[PDB]
Order: sequence, then C-alpha cells, then structure tokens
Amino acid sequence: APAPKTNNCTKFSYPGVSPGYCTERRDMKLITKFKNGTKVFSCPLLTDICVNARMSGVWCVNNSAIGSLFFTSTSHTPPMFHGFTPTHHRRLSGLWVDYQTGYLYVYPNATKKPEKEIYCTLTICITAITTRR
Amino acid sequence: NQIDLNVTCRYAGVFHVEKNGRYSISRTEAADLCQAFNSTLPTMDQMKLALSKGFETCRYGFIEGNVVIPRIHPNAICAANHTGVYILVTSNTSHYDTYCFNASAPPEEDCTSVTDLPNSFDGPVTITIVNRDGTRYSKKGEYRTHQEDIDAS
Ligand SMILES: *[C@@H]1O[C@H](CO)[C@@H](O[C@@H]2O[C@H](CO)[C@@H](O[C@@H]3O[C@H](CO[C@H]4O[C@H](CO)[C@@H](O)[C@H](O[C@H]5O[C@H](CO)[C@@H](O)[C@H](O)[C@@H]5O)[C@@H]4O)[C@@H](O)[C@H](O[C@H]4O[C@H](CO)[C@@H](O)[C@H](O)[C@@H]4O[C@H]4O[C@H](CO)[C@@H](O)[C@H](O)[C@@H]4O)[C@@H]3O)[C@H](O)[C@H]2NC(C)=O)[C@H](O)[C@H]1NC(C)=O
Ligand SMILES: *[C@@H]1O[C@H](CO)[C@@H](O[C@@H]2O[C@H](CO)[C@@H](O)[C@H](O)[C@H]2NC(C)=O)[C@H](O)[C@H]1NC(C)=O
Ligand SMILES: *[C@H]1O[C@H](CO)[C@H](O)[C@H](O[C@@H]2O[C@H](CO)[C@H](O)[C@H](O)[C@H]2O)[C@H]1NC(C)=O
Ligand SMILES: *[C@@H]1O[C@H](CO)[C@@H](O)[C@H](O)[C@H]1NC(C)=O
Ligand SMILES: *[C@@H]1O[C@H](CO)[C@@H](O)[C@H](O)[C@H]1NC(C)=O
Repeated sequence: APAPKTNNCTKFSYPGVSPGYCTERRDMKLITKFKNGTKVFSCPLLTDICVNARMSGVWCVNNSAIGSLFFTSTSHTPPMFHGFTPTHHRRLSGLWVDYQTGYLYVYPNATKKPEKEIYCTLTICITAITTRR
Repeated sequence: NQIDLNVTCRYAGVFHVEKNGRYSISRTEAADLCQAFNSTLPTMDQMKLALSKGFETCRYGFIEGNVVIPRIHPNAICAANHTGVYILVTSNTSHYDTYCFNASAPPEEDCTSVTDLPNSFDGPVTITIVNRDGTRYSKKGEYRTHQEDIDAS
C-alpha cells in the first residue's frame, strides 16, 4: 500500500513565506496507479522542507469538501500526516480515503476526469516566533 | 443583479463581511464595501484589539495592506491550528472576504442587527445585509466605485 517515504531535510525555511504567514495551493499528485485502473492521489506537499509549520489539506470533489487532513513539520522532520476527518454525510461513490495516509483512492467509475474534478486545498502556515513588542 | 452580504457582530468595531456565500471580494471592492458601511479597512492593531475582545473567523479577508485570518481557539482547518492573526501570501488579483472597522461601534462585542448600508449610492443592484439572527435588510443601489469590479460580475 502506498505510503510516504521520508526525505532528508533539504531546506530549513519555506521559500517566500515567513513566520506568521500562510500560503495555499490547490492541486494533487498522482502517487500510484494500479493494474486495475484505480488511482491514488496526495495533497501537494513539499516533502523536503524542515521548518516549524502546521498544514491543513481539504479534499475537494466538485468544489465540495469531503474531509480534512492535518500535518506538521519541524526543523527536524519534513511534513508528517496526523489524520483525516471526514465531513461528508453521503457515502462516497467510487472514492475512498486511506485513513492511515490521507491519500485518496479514485476507482475508475468515480469519474473519467479526476484531475479536473478533484484537488486538495493545502494550506501551510509558518508558526510565529515569540518576540518582544 | 443581487449582492448578499453576511455580516458578523462587531468586536472593538471590527466585523467580517462575506459576499455571495463564497470568496468573491477584490482588494478594490473591499475598501468600497467598508466605506458603504461607513467603515474602513482595519489596521493590524485594530484587528489585534478585536481578537482580544472575542473576534475570530475561519476565513481570509482584507485589512489595510494584507489579507489575514484572526484566530483565538486552535482549529486544525483555520490557519492550521494556529492562534493570532496570520497573514496570507497571495496574488493581488485573488478574491477573499473583507474585514471592516466602524469607529462609532462600542469597545466590546456588539451583536445588534446591521440594518443599512448608509453610504451606498444610486444603482440597479439589490443589496441585502444578512445578520446572524437571520434578519435581512435589502435596498437598491451600488457601492462599487471601480468599473473593473462591476464588469467582472
Ligand atoms: C485496485 O487494486 C488496489 C490494490 O490491490 C486496491 O487497493 C486496496 O484498496 C483497499 C480499499 O478498497 C485497501 O483495503 C483497506 O485497507 C485498510 C488499511 O489496511 C492496512 O492497515 C490495517 C490497520 O493497520 C491493517 O489491518 C491492514 O492489514 C491488511 O493487509 C495486510 C497486508 O497488506 C494483511 O496482512 C492483513 O491481514 C490485512 O488484510 C493494512 O495493513 C483496512 O483498514 C481496510 O479494512 C477494512 O475493510 C475490509 C473490507 O473492505 C475489512 O475486511 C476490514 O476488516 C476493515 O473493515 C472495516 O471497514 C469496513 C469498510 O467500512 C467496514 O465495513 C468494517 O465493518 C470495518 O469497520 C481495507 O482492507 C487496501 O489497502 C488497498 N491496497 C493497496 C495495496 O493499496 C483497490 O481497492 C482496487 N480497486 C478496486 C476498485 O477494487
Ligand atoms: C463531478 O461532477 C460531474 C458533473 O455533475 C460528474 O459527472 C457526471 O458523472 C456521472 C457519473 O455517475 C455521469 O452519469 C454524468 O453523466 C456526469 N455528468 C457530467 C455533466 O459529466 C462527476 O462524476 C463528478 N465527479 C465526482 C468525482 O463526483
Ligand atoms: C517580535 O519581533 C518579530 C520579528 O523578529 C515580529 O515583529 C513579532 O511580531 C509578531 O510576529 C509574528 C510572526 O513571527 C506574527 O506575525 C505576529 O502577529 C506579530 O505580532 C514581534 N512580536 C511582537 C509581540 O511584537
Ligand atoms: C539521505 O541522504 C543520504 C546521503 O546522500 C542518501 O544516501 C539517502 O538516500 C537519503 N535518505 C533519505 C531517507 O532520503
Ligand atoms: C463505482 O464503484 C464502486 C466500487 O465498486 C461502487 O461502490 C459504486 O457504487 C460504483 N458506482 C458508481 C456509480 O460510482
């Protein structure tokens, strides 16, 4: 089963985003595709940045949220996944989130164009530093 | 055309305005919207005072010089479990909500209904203020002074 391979810490700051600031990206990455046609997608994490930060992902299907993901990173570890919280009330048709990784499995009958109808809204916020006024 | 404006209570004069149920306010429209409410884009100091009086949202909105989100309680999907005022790095063309500061509001929390856009002007739009209690107040007019905002729909 697909799961992240932890990269070495390569960068120790997030390019262009200072402590006290956040940035958002709407995209997803194809992690793997199986012989049966099922595709597995991830939020678009930058996996080699070791900065003190927290992140949310939201799986967006046709501009409606199906659930949210929480991550953290530090000066010692790249982004680490801390769980998925479902927000959908109807059962998902042809989709399944792996609760161990936050990856989204898209079965072939869910849609012919997953890359156009689905994305993750990934928000990274660089934790503020405590200083004097 | 119709414009719906959902407004929060005021906290040290600061309130949040969401247009049409989605992120839909440009930088230029945000200032014009606050001015129609006889208000201005908050300074960061005004936002921090509002936060200390009970103001938080889970939405990005314009203030003077930045787009921000104010947080009191940690929530994993609102500035990713942070507290304080966090600033969003964004293109100047992106649309968000807006914050506004009313100088005649009380120092604490004011949840009375907002019943008018006092500085709206003539125009064809039905503009509806939607309050937290469910009451809505509608008038015909306009508040956008930039033709680009009107043309962009
Ligand atoms: C195209 O092919 C790909 C590749 O084969 C398929 O991908 C698979 O997709 C399925 C889901 O459709 C994945 O299965 C699910 O995996 C969950 C996670 O499992 C892992 O973690 C748990 C906990 O640590 C372990 O127990 C698991 O161990 C299992 O696997 C190892 C080896 O991998 C074995 O040694 C074990 O014996 C186990 O077999 C994994 O390590 C897992 O939690 C989930 O299990 C639930 O669902 C099944 C039935 O679907 C039940 O048998 C099971 O008891 C669980 O039941 C709970 O949930 C159901 C669903 O709501 C409820 O009804 C129950 O009441 C209960 O609450 C499931 O097994 C699988 O991981 C994944 N494989 C890979 C390689 O990625 C695609 O599906 C396929 N596409 C199509 C369209 O068929
Ligand atoms: C996103 O929305 C589109 C449009 O509603 C969905 O496309 C429909 O998919 C169903 C599959 O049951 C087809 O029967 C319809 O003909 C499709 N409609 C159109 C206009 O293409 C799409 O499935 C949705 N995506 C997901 C993943 O839910
Ligand atoms: C202390 O100095 C800091 C710069 O070295 C910075 O100006 C800081 O202000 C805070 O910075 C945070 C990000 O690290 C947030 O943006 C926060 O909103 C902001 O007040 C200074 N702290 C104080 C208390 O003034
Ligand atoms: C980390 O760096 C070493 C040294 O270059 C390399 O051999 C190794 O593959 C890397 N490890 C990981 C987990 O990426
Ligand atoms: C799609 O396939 C899944 C998995 O077998 C199934 O649960 C779902 O009902 C199918 N139908 C549609 C229309 O998605």
